[PDB]
Amino acid sequence: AAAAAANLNAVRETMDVLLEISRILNTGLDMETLSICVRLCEQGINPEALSSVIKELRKATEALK
Amino acid sequence: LDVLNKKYSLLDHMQAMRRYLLLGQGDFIRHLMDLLKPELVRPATTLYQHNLTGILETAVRATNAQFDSPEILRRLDVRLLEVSPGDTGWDVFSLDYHVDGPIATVFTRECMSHYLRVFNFLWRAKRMEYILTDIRKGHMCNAKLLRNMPEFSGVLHQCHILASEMVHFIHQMQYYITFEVLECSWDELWNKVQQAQDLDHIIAAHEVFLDTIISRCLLDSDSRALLNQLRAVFDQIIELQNAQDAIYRAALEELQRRLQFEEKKKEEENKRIGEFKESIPKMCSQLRILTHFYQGIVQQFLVLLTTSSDESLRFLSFRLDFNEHYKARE
Amino acid sequence: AQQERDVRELVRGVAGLQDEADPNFQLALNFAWSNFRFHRFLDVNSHKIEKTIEGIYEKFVIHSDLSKAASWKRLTEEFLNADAHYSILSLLLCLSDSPSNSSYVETP
Repeated sequence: AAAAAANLNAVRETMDVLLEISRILNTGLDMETLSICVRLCEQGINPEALSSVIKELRKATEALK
Repeated sequence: LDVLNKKYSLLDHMQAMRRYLLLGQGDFIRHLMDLLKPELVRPATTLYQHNLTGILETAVRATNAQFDSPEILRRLDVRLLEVSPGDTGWDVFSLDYHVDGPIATVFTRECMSHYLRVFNFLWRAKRMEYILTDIRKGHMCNAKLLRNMPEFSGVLHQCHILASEMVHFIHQMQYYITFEVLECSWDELWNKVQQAQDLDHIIAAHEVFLDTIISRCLLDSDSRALLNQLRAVFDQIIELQNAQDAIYRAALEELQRRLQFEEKKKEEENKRIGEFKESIPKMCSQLRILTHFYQGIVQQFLVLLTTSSDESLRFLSFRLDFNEHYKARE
Repeated sequence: AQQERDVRELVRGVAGLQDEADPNFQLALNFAWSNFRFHRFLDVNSHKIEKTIEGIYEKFVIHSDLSKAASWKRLTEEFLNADAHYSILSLLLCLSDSPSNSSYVETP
């Protein structure tokens, strides 16, 4: 609809807000990876779990270097 | 005013608020940083306050700070900030004077935040200074053994020069932190409390004392660029701390190895001599380009410093440019 | 379903792998499934998050980075308007922190 797309505007607004929040904490995350983990937490998941797996896979560019 | 300064001793709080919290005493502080060397150089993710308090007790009992009242001494204790996975002890550390009296009305939390900021600024610079003094001691100790290694004499001399450039800058800045920064402000506060006829006048004298020490130090939102320039000067100290021992940890070892070859003999050292003729020039040029880089940035600091604030910041330029060696470089 | 695709996308994206016949992909995916299906984590409390956020704001203030503190406070308070908020925030907090540089050019 029309009101159903202003919501898509509004989640884009919040995710650019979260994108700045990501950039000033100096995370390795960008908007696209952030776009995956929000979906994961919409399904429900420990952020303790996801931080652990990201801290593992970021060491997998170091296991092949 | 009479009952406040006798029953609760309001003035002793100020006297211990400069000496300790604003690092106004330094017999205490040098021994404190000495005991806190191996602990704070270790990364602070595994740092917990109970290891700080116990060594703090030994440090305060040993030094001059012991002689004041146990009440204000008891109101001094450490505190830490939040941790990071990049954290090291010199980055995250605090002294926190906790108030147990009604004196909070004259020592409000905003000015406690001011105390915290000036303390952090005066903590980093006192760490890097001791690093520099360590470098100078390493120069004064190692070099009388490297008289029997002739080929390093070039680069080893050249390091000697660059140290003298830092030793100057770190001994003049730390004199500007000595006078006018902790001394005009203290005179203002010390006059306007010891005369005072109103509690409001005490408070408003405290206010301007904090404002002046914020302005005279580089803690404004406008002197931030100067502060960034200063942080770049703090960087090259630990760079030199690396490189100076990066000389010795290969150099001085070879002489003991050579004595071991001699004790064997009672061709390989020819190779050891040959490797020096390759090793020396690139390390020399590394030192050269570092020297160029540092001398480049410090001149840019000074030329900005000339017109930033009219009188106060201008006084730094006369002390820091005594010989007029700067502007004779550009 | 979409969760499994998310795990695929996450592993592919941050590891930079382009193949799922990659055995290392298989090991990392098995790692993720063992990670998800074992719960030994602590549950998140919102007030502890708020304490963490104000502590970060304090540490910004102490380092004379006042404008970054004001923006960080404003942005976080703005984000918490209009539970999942807290989980995303806790994630973002815990993931990395070494901040000593500005790492910012935007105040639009």
